[PDB]
Amino acid sequence: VTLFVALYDYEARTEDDLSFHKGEKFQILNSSEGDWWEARSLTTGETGYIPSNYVAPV
Amino acid sequence: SLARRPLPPLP
Ligand code: NA
Repeated sequence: VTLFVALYDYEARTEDDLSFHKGEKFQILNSSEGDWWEARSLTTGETGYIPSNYVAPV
Repeated sequence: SLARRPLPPLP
């Protein structure tokens, strides 16, 4: 429900977004406002936005 | 706002 996995690698193009690799796990913190979600990376602990078409629920 | 930007294409 709130734990998601990256399906593809992604390199951030803004200071606000996270970069990640395929298979990295995230905790979602706010998915209410649009199709970019606020998340916390379970590898780095960093929080920022991720594109929701790049992740799926575990 | 950051949430409502267009999504990137899938690879
Ligand atoms: Na998704």
